[PDB]
Amino acid sequence: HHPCCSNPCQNRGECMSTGFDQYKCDCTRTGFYGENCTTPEFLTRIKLLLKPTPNTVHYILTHFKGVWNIVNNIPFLRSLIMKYVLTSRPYLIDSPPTYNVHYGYKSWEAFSNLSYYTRALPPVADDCPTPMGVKGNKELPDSKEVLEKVLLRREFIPDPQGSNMMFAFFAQHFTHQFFKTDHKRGPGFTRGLGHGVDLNHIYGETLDRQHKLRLFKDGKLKYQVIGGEVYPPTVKDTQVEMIYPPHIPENLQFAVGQEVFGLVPGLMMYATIWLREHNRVCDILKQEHPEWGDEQLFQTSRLILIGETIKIVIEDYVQHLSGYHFKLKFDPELLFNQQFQYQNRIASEFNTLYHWHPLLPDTFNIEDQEYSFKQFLYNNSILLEHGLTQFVESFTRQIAGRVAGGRNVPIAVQAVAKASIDQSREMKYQSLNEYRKRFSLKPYTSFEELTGEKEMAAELKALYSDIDVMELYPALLVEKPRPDAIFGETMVELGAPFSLKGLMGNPICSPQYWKPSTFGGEVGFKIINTASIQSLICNNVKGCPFTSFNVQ
Amino acid sequence: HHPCCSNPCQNRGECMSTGFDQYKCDCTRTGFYGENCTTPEFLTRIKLLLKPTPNTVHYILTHFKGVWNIVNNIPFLRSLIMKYVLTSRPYLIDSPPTYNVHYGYKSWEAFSNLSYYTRALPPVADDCPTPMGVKGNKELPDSKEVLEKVLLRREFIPDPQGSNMMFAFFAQHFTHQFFKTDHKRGPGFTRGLGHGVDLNHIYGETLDRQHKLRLFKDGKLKYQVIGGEVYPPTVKDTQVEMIYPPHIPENLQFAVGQEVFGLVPGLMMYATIWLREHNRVCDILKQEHPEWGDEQLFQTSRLILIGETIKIVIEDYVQHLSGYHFKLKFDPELLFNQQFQYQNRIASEFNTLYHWHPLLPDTFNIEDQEYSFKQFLYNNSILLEHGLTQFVESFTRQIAGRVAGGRNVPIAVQAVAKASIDQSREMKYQSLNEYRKRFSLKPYTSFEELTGEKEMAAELKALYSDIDVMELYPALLVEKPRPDAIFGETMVELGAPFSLKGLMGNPICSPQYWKPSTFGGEVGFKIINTASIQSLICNNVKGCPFTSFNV
Ligand code: COH
Ligand code: COH
Ligand SMILES: *[C@@H]1O[C@H](CO)[C@@H](O[C@@H]2O[C@H](CO)[C@@H](O)[C@H](O)[C@H]2NC(C)=O)[C@H](O)[C@H]1NC(C)=O
Ligand SMILES: *[C@@H]1O[C@H](CO)[C@@H](O[C@@H]2O[C@H](CO)[C@@H](O)[C@H](O)[C@H]2NC(C)=O)[C@H](O)[C@H]1NC(C)=O
Ligand SMILES: Cc1ccc(-c2cc(C(F)(F)F)nn2-c2ccc(S(N)(=O)=O)cc2)cc1
Ligand SMILES: Cc1ccc(-c2cc(C(F)(F)F)nn2-c2ccc(S(N)(=O)=O)cc2)cc1
Ligand SMILES: CCCCCCCCO[C@@H]1O[C@H](CO)[C@@H](O)[C@H](O)[C@H]1O
Ligand SMILES: *[C@@H]1O[C@H](CO)[C@@H](O)[C@H](O)[C@H]1NC(C)=O
Ligand SMILES: *[C@@H]1O[C@H](CO)[C@@H](O)[C@H](O)[C@H]1NC(C)=O
Ligand SMILES: *[C@@H]1O[C@H](CO)[C@@H](O)[C@H](O)[C@H]1NC(C)=O
Ligand SMILES: *[C@@H]1O[C@H](CO)[C@@H](O)[C@H](O)[C@H]1NC(C)=O
Repeated sequence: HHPCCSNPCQNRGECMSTGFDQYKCDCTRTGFYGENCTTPEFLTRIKLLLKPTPNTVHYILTHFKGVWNIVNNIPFLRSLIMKYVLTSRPYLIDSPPTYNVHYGYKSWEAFSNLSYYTRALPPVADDCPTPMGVKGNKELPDSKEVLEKVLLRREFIPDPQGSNMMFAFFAQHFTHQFFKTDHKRGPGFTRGLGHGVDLNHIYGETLDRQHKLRLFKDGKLKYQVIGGEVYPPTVKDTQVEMIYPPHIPENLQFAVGQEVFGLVPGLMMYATIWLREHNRVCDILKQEHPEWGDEQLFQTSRLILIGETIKIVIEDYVQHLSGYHFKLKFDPELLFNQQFQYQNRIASEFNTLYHWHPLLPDTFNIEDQEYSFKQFLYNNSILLEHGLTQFVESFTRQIAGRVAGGRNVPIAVQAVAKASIDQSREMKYQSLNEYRKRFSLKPYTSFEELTGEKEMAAELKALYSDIDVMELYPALLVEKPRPDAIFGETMVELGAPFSLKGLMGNPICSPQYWKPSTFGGEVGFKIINTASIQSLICNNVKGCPFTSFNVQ
Repeated sequence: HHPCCSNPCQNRGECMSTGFDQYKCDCTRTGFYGENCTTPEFLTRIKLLLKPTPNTVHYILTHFKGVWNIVNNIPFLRSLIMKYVLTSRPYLIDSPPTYNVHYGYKSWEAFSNLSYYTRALPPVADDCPTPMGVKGNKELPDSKEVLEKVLLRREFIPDPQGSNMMFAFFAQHFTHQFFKTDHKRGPGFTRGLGHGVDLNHIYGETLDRQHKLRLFKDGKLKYQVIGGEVYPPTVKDTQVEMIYPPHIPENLQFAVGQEVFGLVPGLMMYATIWLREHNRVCDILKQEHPEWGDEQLFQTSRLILIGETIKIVIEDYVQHLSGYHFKLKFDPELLFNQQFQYQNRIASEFNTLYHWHPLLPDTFNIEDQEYSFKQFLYNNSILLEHGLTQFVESFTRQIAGRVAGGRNVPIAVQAVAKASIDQSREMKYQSLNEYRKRFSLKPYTSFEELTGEKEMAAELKALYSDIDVMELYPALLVEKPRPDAIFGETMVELGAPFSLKGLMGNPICSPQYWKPSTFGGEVGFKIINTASIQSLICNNVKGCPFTSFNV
């Protein structure tokens, strides 16, 4: 079989077959050498001893609040610290991208073809003896068995950081613009050829879909008015293909950028908020530029809302996740004197780790009601009956589930959580400890080190035998959470660079784009640099209800 | 009308309307400020003082040959100068790209839609009173008159640098992988969504076309053997769509990556050569990796040829073009410690300046024959009759025409030259002087300064009335050439950044790609780093004839 099946090359060294049963490791710019790239250079040997562990870094960022209070209020220091945050993890991500599900080696097909999700690690070769390479049994444990033993939820576990439903639905809405998996081809393929924050879930992936959603007046998007309230247009009026069960009323079949946003009222909530924000920005720009035509009012507004989305995600969404005392800042200027590629390619592993099913509650508490999944699905009437204001007020108060720690996936979505395990095996992912080493983390030496607990670790060991063949996705959900946090180490050290890559890698963050003229002048620019999840809701939802990503 | 038709903002400042009759300049990171971004800051005054003119920089690289011969033999020193060359033009090209033919302002459509050629300068607004903005008459002079008076060829004017027909066809074959105008949409649209050196003119633009060209054994491409010589396969054999006149027999319809390479035997030459080179690399890779399957042999071979092409283009093609005594070097490691975007977007203006019609001869001299244009087109039988070796031997000694200097466009392609002017106007190009200011050059004050003579300059002033409304393309052909050189100043200062970005911006030049393992080991890596126009011909053409881009 393939001589690289055992994954011998360490420290980002690249493995290559030299014969039928011999290999060679490419230690180019790894900082190491030797047959397996395990012998470090002198300078490398220094960089290792002086490198702080991720847990050491996390402690500092979550403690000494009196010190960060000083820093956060010194713009020079804040920008300086943030400059480090954004330049810290420096080569963890291949850009331009490399492998994908069909190529364990670099090729032009893998680079050019935008339909593929890219891969941080190459897949396991087909003719490898065991699923994870050479270690482990001839077969991985039954996925259902793994699901029910350590993943499925017994009793609802709240998020100790206090994440609410405003957060959970934002995460689903925001990420499903670049996590558009194309099941017609397979789990390794995507429909989001933009590979990042292009707001295609609001405007549409194709130009043909966009023009059906547009009004072609003042740059706005088509809309309807129900009970004096602005809601998205219908499938019938725009002739936009959406995903709805046949038994859904015509006027409740809303049409938006993403075909699947009719699935959940919480998504339609955000789909409605952003539609209003777009038309709001149109109004502001038309006031500033009465000379502009419809097309320019539209395009400029889209770039503005893109900036808003990136602004909010960093300084609200990621800030809440981090739990840091340090105030994250969105300022593209901090990369202009740095080496950074203004491009991005969505990793399949970035998709996989973002399956935060445990975030979901058992019921959805709106006003005085508590709907179940069977009731909540495709019930756009709920959104209408209650209104956006009561949606915001209710979802700001309702707590969300904990992602890590194990056993918190709702039974309602068991078929989805299991599908994540199966498709991870279809795309032939490498093991948990292989992705830890890939992102400069110490491999787990025991299942009890992974979960920090004896019970699930016992069950996991009986299922997998070896810790070195533990799978990625279930490990992320059963991993020992950081102190009073929502994630474990692996979720963060892998997730942080992937997230910040698609955010800062956007063209509007480039020097030639990051100008007032790009966004219609100082007015449009100001909309972005002052945007927040609070202001978003305050400007578009009636009554301006208080909101946040935390229940407090 | 649009408040920015007059092009008020200077020094890379961006113009924005703030009403029906007013505008506003964005002077961000220009080094200037004021209403029109024209008042220089202090550090700029320092840098504008120290800045040497391109005319004198070109002088240095073309003189003191004895000293360059020394520098060319000091690795550390060759390397360091080539690094400067790659970085001497830090912010000339927008990357990620900005405007196109439909968007004179930044937008997500202009950025994401890869069907567009990008634009170095935004188009003139639709409601502008004069074709160039506010200057000049209501209409530009008839393109036919501009064509006949100062563009068409009387006496054939040969290239002083000694460019041969190997050069002329290489330039045509090489650039037509990223110059594929989608004429079903317009001149501002491209069919090459790769926007760079992807060698799709060999392997095909889409995956389907590629699989119809591949043999699926040993990673090789389909081929036929005619008289012991290897040639591309037929359209019948591959079902690959090719552009041929109806009177071309089924056996002479060669199928290659590019759909239009069949029309010119000079292109079908390199198409055959590069197809041979591909299968040669597969042979080598197969005995380096007898364990490898077909798919990896192909994909790895495509990367090496991409590397070869960039290697050959820089150190042979661009080298001969420049005329510099300094020996250029293809070394991606020179950009690792520098701010560089490993991405590219083909500019429309890059396409326009590359319309080197004057490079063409009056006849195509092969062995004992002098073929006219009418005889040469679609005549792949010429290729079979003489052979590759006679083709290389003959095209090596046949000289090419001078691009700049005026009056050198062959009569046989006058319609094409007229189309370059018509379409530039169709795409609403800005004037010559605007594109000069865009590239840190000084605007021409008179037509005599532009041409360096009196006769043609008098002709153009009768046509255009103002030097500030002189079009970009016809100027490139009549511009005063550098001393015994093929190009004028504008052709160089525009084309040099565009060419260097398209080559180095290739993902294989990125640090994670520039590894021996990417190309199948040290053997395949050396194939890239030792590639040349002579080795390409020697390894693939029978007899290994001597060739270059000169003599
Ligand atoms: C990040 C938060 C999040 C939440 C709250 C959430 C909540 C819910 C939810 C609530 C009622 C339902 C019915 C589903 C059900 C699904 N989810 Co999510 N999912 C989430 C993250 C994801 C991600 C990431 C994907 C993969 C995107 C893709 O492939 O299209 C996904 C995909 C899916 C799919 C596509 C099938 C597949 O093979 O991927 C279904 C069905 N889902 N999920
Ligand atoms: C650089 C060398 C070169 C050579 C030797 C050459 C030789 C020849 C030749 C016979 C040998 C003929 C019949 C033509 C004729 C044409 N050329 Co050129 N061309 C050249 C440079 C170019 C370039 C560059 C383009 C742009 C291709 C595009 O935009 O699709 C081009 C485009 C064309 C087109 C497309 C239509 C148009 O541009 O309006 C035609 C027709 N032509 N050319
Ligand atoms: C890139 O832009 C072109 C031109 O704007 C788009 O082509 C148009 O597509 C619409 C339908 O989507 C047709 O009705 C038009 O006739 C097309 N115009 C031309 C000139 O062909 C193209 O779809 C865009 N590409 C993407 C990926 O959105
Ligand atoms: C990207 O890759 C996919 C899969 O490798 C290509 O889709 C295949 O296309 C061929 C011919 O076009 C079909 O015969 C296959 O059935 C397709 N496979 C799948 C899974 O869809 C796709 O064409 C590639 N993209 C581009 C632009 O070439
Ligand atoms: C999917 C994902 C994963 C991590 C991040 C991220 C990014 C950052 C920052 F600051 F670097 F931008 N922190 N940060 C983060 C840090 C700590 C936690 S915690 N308290 O659960 O362990 C959670 C998130 C974002 C998205
Ligand atoms: C279309 C085009 C234009 C310029 C170049 C180019 C690039 C370079 C280099 F080396 F800097 F990269 N020089 N160089 C160049 C420089 C001078 C001349 S010359 N003797 O006609 O005036 C000719 C070419 C290449 C292609
Ligand atoms: C909660 C709905 C799914 C339950 C499936 C149970 C499958 C066996 O799961 C068992 O459940 C017990 C209690 O949680 C644990 O003590 C055991 O460790 C575990 O193996
Ligand atoms: C390299 O790894 C292999 C495992 O495949 C091991 O047998 C060998 O001893 C290692 N060699 C070195 C020098 O570490
Ligand atoms: C939600 O759907 C259920 C049945 O599908 C229905 O009884 C209920 O009225 C709906 N919610 C609202 C607010 O109408
Ligand atoms: C700017 O240019 C305009 C012409 O477009 C001119 O009228 C104006 O006086 C200029 N202003 C300055 C400060 O140079
Ligand atoms: C070229 O074509 C002409 C007809 O257009 C034909 O007579 C001639 O034989 C061809 N050249 C060769 C070498 O066959």
